[PDB]
Amino acid sequence: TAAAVTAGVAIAKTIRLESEVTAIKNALKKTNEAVSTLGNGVRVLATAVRELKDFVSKNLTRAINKNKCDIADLKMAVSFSQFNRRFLNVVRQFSDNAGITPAISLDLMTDAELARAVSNMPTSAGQIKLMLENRAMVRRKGFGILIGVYGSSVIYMVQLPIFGVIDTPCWIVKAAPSCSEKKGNYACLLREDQGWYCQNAGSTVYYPNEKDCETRGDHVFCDTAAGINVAEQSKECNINISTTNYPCKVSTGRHPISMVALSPLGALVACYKGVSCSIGSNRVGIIKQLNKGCSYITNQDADTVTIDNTVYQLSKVEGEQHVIKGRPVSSSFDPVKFPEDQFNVALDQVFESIENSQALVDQSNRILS
Amino acid sequence: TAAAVTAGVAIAKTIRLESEVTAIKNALKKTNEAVSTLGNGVRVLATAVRELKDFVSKNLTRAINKNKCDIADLKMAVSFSQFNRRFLNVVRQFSDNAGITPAISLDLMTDAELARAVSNMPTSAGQIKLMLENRAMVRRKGFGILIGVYGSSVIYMVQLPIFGVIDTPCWIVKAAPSCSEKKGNYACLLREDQGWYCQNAGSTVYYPNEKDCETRGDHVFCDTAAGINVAEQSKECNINISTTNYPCKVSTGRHPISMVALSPLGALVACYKGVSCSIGSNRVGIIKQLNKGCSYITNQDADTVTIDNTVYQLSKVEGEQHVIKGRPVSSSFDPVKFPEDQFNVALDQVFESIENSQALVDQSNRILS
Amino acid sequence: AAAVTAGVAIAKTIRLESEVTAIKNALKKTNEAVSTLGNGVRVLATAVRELKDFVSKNLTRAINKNKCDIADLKMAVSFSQFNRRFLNVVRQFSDNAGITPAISLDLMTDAELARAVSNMPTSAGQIKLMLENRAMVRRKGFGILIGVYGSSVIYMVQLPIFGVIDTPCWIVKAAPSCSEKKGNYACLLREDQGWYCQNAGSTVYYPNEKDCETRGDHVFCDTAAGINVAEQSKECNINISTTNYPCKVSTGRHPISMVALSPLGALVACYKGVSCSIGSNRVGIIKQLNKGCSYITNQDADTVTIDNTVYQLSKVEGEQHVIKGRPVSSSFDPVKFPEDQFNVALDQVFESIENSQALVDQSNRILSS
Amino acid sequence: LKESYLEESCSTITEGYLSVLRTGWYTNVFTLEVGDVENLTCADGPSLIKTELDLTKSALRELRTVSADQLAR
Amino acid sequence: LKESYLEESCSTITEGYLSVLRTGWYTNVFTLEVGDVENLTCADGPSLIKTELDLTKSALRELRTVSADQLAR
Amino acid sequence: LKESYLEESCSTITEGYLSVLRTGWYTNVFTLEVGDVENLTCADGPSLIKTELDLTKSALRELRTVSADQLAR
Ligand SMILES: *[C@@H]1O[C@H](CO[C@@H]2O[C@@H](C)[C@@H](O)[C@@H](O)[C@@H]2O)[C@@H](O[C@@H]2O[C@H](CO)[C@@H](O)[C@H](O)[C@H]2NC(C)=O)[C@H](O)[C@H]1NC(C)=O
Ligand SMILES: *[C@@H]1O[C@H](CO[C@@H]2O[C@@H](C)[C@@H](O)[C@@H](O)[C@@H]2O)[C@@H](O[C@@H]2O[C@H](CO)[C@@H](O)[C@H](O)[C@H]2NC(C)=O)[C@H](O)[C@H]1NC(C)=O
Ligand SMILES: *[C@@H]1O[C@H](CO[C@@H]2O[C@@H](C)[C@@H](O)[C@@H](O)[C@@H]2O)[C@@H](O)[C@H](O)[C@H]1NC(C)=O
Ligand SMILES: *[C@@H]1O[C@H](CO)[C@@H](O)[C@H](O)[C@H]1NC(C)=O
Ligand SMILES: *[C@@H]1O[C@H](CO)[C@@H](O)[C@H](O)[C@H]1NC(C)=O
Ligand SMILES: *[C@@H]1O[C@H](CO)[C@@H](O)[C@H](O)[C@H]1NC(C)=O
Repeated sequence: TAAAVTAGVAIAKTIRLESEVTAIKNALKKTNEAVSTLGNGVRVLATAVRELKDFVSKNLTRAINKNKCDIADLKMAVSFSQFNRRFLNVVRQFSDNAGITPAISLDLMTDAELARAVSNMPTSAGQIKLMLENRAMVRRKGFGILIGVYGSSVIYMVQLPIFGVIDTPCWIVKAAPSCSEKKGNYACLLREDQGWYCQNAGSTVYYPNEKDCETRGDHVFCDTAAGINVAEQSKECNINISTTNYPCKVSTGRHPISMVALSPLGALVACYKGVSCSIGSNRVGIIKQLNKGCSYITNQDADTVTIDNTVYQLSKVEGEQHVIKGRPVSSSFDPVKFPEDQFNVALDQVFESIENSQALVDQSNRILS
Repeated sequence: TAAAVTAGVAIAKTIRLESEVTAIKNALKKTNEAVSTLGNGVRVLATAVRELKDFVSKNLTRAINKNKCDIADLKMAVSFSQFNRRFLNVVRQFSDNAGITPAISLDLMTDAELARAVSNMPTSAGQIKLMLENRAMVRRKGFGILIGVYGSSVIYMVQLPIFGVIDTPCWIVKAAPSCSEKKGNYACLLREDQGWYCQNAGSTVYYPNEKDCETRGDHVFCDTAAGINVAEQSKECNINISTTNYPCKVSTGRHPISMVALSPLGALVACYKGVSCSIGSNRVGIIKQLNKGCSYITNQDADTVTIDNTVYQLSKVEGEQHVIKGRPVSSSFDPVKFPEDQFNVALDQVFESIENSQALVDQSNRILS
Repeated sequence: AAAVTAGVAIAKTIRLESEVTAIKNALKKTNEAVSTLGNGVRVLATAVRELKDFVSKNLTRAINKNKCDIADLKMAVSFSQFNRRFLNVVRQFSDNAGITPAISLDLMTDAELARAVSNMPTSAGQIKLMLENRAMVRRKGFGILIGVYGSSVIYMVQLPIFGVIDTPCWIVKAAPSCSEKKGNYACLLREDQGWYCQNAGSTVYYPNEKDCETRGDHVFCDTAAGINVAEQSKECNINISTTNYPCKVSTGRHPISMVALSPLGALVACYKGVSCSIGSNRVGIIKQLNKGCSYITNQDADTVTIDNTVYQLSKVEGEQHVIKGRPVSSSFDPVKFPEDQFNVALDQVFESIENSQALVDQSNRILSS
Repeated sequence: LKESYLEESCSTITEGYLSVLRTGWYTNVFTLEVGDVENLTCADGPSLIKTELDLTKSALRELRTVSADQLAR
Repeated sequence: LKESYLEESCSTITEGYLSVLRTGWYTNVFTLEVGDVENLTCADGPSLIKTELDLTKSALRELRTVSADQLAR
Repeated sequence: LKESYLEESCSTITEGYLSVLRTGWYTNVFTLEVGDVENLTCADGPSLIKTELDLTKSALRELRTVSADQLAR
């Protein structure tokens, strides 16, 4: 059996080998099943990546460009109202008063423009100076007129006062009935001179109502239309009423009249017959009851004249004092950022796992040679 | 011998094996190509996935934060206008009227502030009540003054009327020429009493023009400046014009004057000489011809007085009635939603296929060991 | 011979024994590559998952957030737009506290105004004139806030009815006519000055020039200001000393030097110590006026000077401005995705999967033989 | 136009004007309503449109106080 | 109200009105300040609110020129 | 200023004021134009600014009706 020992081992190894390649066939059979499976993972992953792009590319940038447009939409609307304020403010004003403006508003003519107009007025240097200092009055005593809407343009005119007469002596007259009585009979005089007087060249201008002249400091802005020219000698009435040089305008009455007439610095009081005329103070109530007749008191003498139960205020009554501040405006910007680092490393990971696999199938091919 | 047979089968079987391994060699050679090939799919997917991030990470979030920024900008602009209305409105008014306000506007002083002021005025309880009830009139009879712009603060003053005298008797006088004729000549007297009379303590106040006093119900809001103090005895002129008790103000003429004078509750008509004066209705032209002389008719007697071809209306003529509503404001909010459930099913799919592919190569390795 | 076959058997089997162990090692490398590529695809997927996690959650949220503010602001701006009239009308009644100086464009539109005038109770020609001067209709009219009920504003507009039109009208101006003999002055001055409008059966007198407004040849006169005078009063403009009418004329004993402006000219009164001169805007002085009353035309000169006081006969035309706002632009800059180069890469991916898949089918094909 | 100088009375008459005289008042009544506005519930708290309405609501509440008839207050 | 026709003088008296007479002036003083506004540092240069602030800054500079006291200019 | 009481005539003179008297009118003429706005062609139809333009164009169509010269209507 010498041969058989050797012959026996050969078939023995062949049996050991025959079962080995069938194992490898089965191993490989599972392997390309894994390769095929991983492929279907990558396919589904790719389809997911495709569906992710389609949402980002189409459905999402759609929303962004839309919001991008609405943003541009509102910026244009809001910018329009901003860059065109004056135009829009002016159109508002000529509409609210239907074609004319009570004053030369800030929108109607800017301060720069206002000053430039006043300096080019046809007058003396000193008068230009005064208007410049009281430009508020220039605006209010003036006005604006809508000329027309031509196409898309608004044309209007501002009309400014020319203050040619300034800094001439000026004064105001106030009066009460000066009633005198003897034996139950009343003789009542009343000046009818009463009003504003401003001295002018060759004449004195008389403004019968107090509102006809506006007071700002020592200066008096008097309405031209209201003026009545009177002879200068009319001023003589303030020395002697019974002057024969001027027909001092004075009226007579037969009946007593009780009243209070307020002056710039005081008040004239007339107490006659059945009236209880008294003077009052800020804190206390009565400081003096007034004698029957014509009395004159100062703003610094008292704050109150009382006639029966009627209290007349001599000066303005100072009231509460408020302070108001708007709600704060704050910014709401909270940007979004993508955490790129953790991701970017993960992709490097991928390209490297790619690189390792690619090399391993190269080793496998080598081994096969 | 038996050895030769077994070895003979062994050598034969090796031939059968060489052909299995030569197919397996070729089979694995193909598999390694699939692994290498699928990898170039995965890599191209990774580079593709990388540019998708580059767009999202950079180009897309850039556009969003820009839009997020403009959004915050516009909100600030619009909030500023909202949180500071009163401030901006008050500046608006002092600019339109250049420093002064015709009335005490709602922006200048709120109802709360106004009522608190009136309640703190120096007068009697009933007078405070009346002002509170006619707070409309209070605002209009008052006004506002811009004191100064200091830094970013606007400081102004409101000036309110103090109605200290209330609920005393008041009346209004209207008159037309009263012409009498004897043998073709006309003698015409006409009262000059016409106007508002208000009774006060110790005197009667006379307001010459109907516009000098404002009517709100039975109450008459009279301009102090227009007022003329007259003797109480003057009311006697509405009984006898020719009374010796008061110097009744009445003018005489030599010529006839035909006219219509309107009353609160009616109208005075004066028809003389060559005029055809009649009373009419709104529908029918004439319902009665008026006799020559002075006639008095009621707002309830007629709706119209005609003098020749001039038609005078006794009451306000009621016209159309409009009703207007603004366009409805709708929301344009349309959110975008991402299908995360559907998407996650695909990713769950990928992650299983990975584990399935991974698990099969493990079977493959079990098979080899 | 028997042993010879046994020797060859071991020989071929050993040559095969080394080959399958080479193949076994080859497959083991491959299974590590499949396992390696898989650990890669998994890492690629987790990254794609996080990309979705960012897009799906954090990014669309910011977009919907911006989408909401966008919708918010669009609503705010639309509200003010769709409700301008409402908001403008409420503004005006607040600024003037319940009343309106004019019939503003917001209170009653041009269409509404015209329909109203056409339904007024007057003649076709009177309707026409109001339609022609509707600006005046608005200003001579006014508006009243009747009430705010819930969220609705109810108000009434009040329109003038111009029933008398196209009857003769004229205006009177005068200066003191002072006469001198032997150093003594006799000065008469007309006091009839003002607007006269002829009416049916009478003539109406408007004492102040402001009481009537001039628009072209037409004179719009305030009814309240009007005083009825005998038709013979016009006779004063022929002979002042007419006995037919009591011409209202005042006498003086003192000289009054002044300038009174007429529509087409001016009356000058030079008496005593005044230097009255006539000037132009271009040339300085053109004529010194003789003592007494002079009448000059607006086309005769541009200026009357009294001493150093300069009176303007006409309006002085100043600068002439033109202003245009800043331009408003769109900031719309959409974002676009580079889709073409990308999608080729996905197609690239889908083929490498199917090319790979086709290869694992081949691997198995060879194995099935 | 024609303006004549009357030298005996140191006066001027200017004729050729035409009259426009008010003989009555014609009145229309208006009711202005604010248009409906949707509730924007996609936002939290302070809406820009919510505060614009509360502004217009108070403007009306304040405007009410100056209305002509008392039974509106 | 009662309106009586006076045939002797061709006049009418209408009585029954009640007086409201002004006896004084009562004054309140107000100080309005603009609310604080946050700096928008997410933008560069021309923002809608900076252009809104410089507009209202300017409105005040002009409003100033019309102040009551001279010492405010 | 100083205010003197005249006891004989029950009157008061207040002196020390200074006159500012109007002697003429000075006029400037203005022409206001609307700023240019780009056409917003990224949107379709109802834009907030087109309705804002069509609103002020309408505001002007109405403002025209009250212009001073007739040849503008
Ligand atoms: C106020 O003046 C009257 C009148 O005098 C006038 O002024 C003078 C300067 C002179 O020009 C007079 O001719 C003026 O008439 C004084 O009253 C009367 O004066 C006249 C003189 O003409 C005399 O005959 C009368 O007797 C005087 N009457 C009385 C009652 O005395 C009056 O004195 C002057 N009052 C004051 C306070 O000075
Ligand atoms: C406008 O909407 C708010 C909020 O409505 C809520 O949000 C919806 C999406 C839904 O969840 C509703 O059920 C909610 O009511 C109105 O409601 C106020 O909302 C708060 C809580 O958000 C609630 O506690 C209050 O009770 C609600 N107010 C009232 C008076 O009931 C709000 O009222 C709406 N405004 C108008 C004018 O209709
Ligand atoms: C009007 O009055 C004439 C008399 O005038 C006075 O009237 C009364 C009030 C008393 O003051 C009296 O002393 C006066 O004499 C009368 O002559 C005349 O008849 C009266 N006319 C009428 C219509 O009553
Ligand atoms: C995405 O957009 C397409 C049209 O481009 C549409 O059919 C689809 O329903 C949209 N889906 C989502 C969730 O927006
Ligand atoms: C994204 O939103 C999540 C909530 O799901 C939050 O926890 C996270 O902090 C946010 N991160 C980024 C980068 O936006
Ligand atoms: C995307 O951004 C890059 C810069 O990061 C730029 O070069 C490219 O043009 C942008 N593309 C688009 C469509 O905005």
